[PDB]
Amino acid sequence: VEALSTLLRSVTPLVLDPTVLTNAITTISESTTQTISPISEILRLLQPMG
Amino acid sequence: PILLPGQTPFIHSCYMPPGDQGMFSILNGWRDWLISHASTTLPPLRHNH
Amino acid sequence: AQLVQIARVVHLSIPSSWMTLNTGPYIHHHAYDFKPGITQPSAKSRDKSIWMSPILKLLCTSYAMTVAGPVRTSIVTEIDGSAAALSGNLRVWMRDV
Amino acid sequence: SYVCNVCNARFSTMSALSEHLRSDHRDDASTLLATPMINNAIRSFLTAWDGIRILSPDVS
Amino acid sequence: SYVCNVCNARFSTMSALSEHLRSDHRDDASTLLATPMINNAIRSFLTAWDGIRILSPDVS
Amino acid sequence: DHRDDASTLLATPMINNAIRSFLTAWDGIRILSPDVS
Ligand SMILES: [Zn+2]
Ligand SMILES: [Zn+2]
Repeated sequence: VEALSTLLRSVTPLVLDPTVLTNAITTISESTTQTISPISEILRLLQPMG
Repeated sequence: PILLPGQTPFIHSCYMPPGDQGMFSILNGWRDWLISHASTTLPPLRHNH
Repeated sequence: AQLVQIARVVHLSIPSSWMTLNTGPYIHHHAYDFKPGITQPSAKSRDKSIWMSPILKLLCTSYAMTVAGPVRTSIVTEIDGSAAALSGNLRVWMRDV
Repeated sequence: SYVCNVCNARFSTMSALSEHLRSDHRDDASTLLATPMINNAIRSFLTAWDGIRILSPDVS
Repeated sequence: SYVCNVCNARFSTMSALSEHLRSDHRDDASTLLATPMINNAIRSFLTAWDGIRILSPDVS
Repeated sequence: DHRDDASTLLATPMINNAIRSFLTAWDGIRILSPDVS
């Protein structure tokens, strides 16, 4: 499977940019007085091994 | 300062503020090198900082 | 109150060397004390920001002016203790003096 | 070679040591779940109820 | 003697070390190094400078 | 490892100051001892 995966990644016009998702998310306004911010949590969920 | 140990000379601008502000800014840039170097050179202190 | 007006309460002042530069707008809208996508949430000043943010901005711009080369945007990235702990200690010191 | 002071692992370059010090022996991620004004209360609660600790399946 | 605290190479002079830092680690982001970042900022500075005259050229 | 890293002020000083002052002010109203009575 690794062989085919590398071959696929070798020739592909598609590009994966993680920044686009974070930008779309972080820019959402929220009150700073709440004890839990969903934005931080969802970032913490998909950030690992980024 | 012209050159700190572990750094490169002439990286500090003359507009560096006097007093505590200048100290803080210098330490802030110098932070990581100091921490790592201290770990290699010296035994750890006795309770967390 | 202005940024410098309130920041002087802890002796954070503008160096005389800066008096010939237009530092106002930079301190106003270029020293991010809390950028959403970068800062750790632990550093979120919360309600005390009304008097916390000027202090952080002054510290940020001071560090930015320290290094040589072109002026860059300054961002608080993290406070080792919680911002609340920092504010509490500051209030203590303010009460002490 | 450069070394740690906690786990005392060794590193070939000072930069590698620095990031290790910034990642391994730092604070845990679970601390960021809530405000300190709550986390201290949480810590007090867990410490208070430690007497209810389940015994190991050897003494039993 | 001096060590490049990233690649751990050793150098006889600060000059040689500085040249190595500018040349080799031209795009690194390790906090232990400052000069590559400043040079990078300068490059950004120039790009902005292009944006100025590109919509405001110079006449004879 | 930790010794005092959790130590801050842990309550609103304004309320406590108001409370403390109030109790002290009305401290003179307190009861007599049976010996004195
Ligand atoms: Zn270690
Ligand atoms: Zn090197």
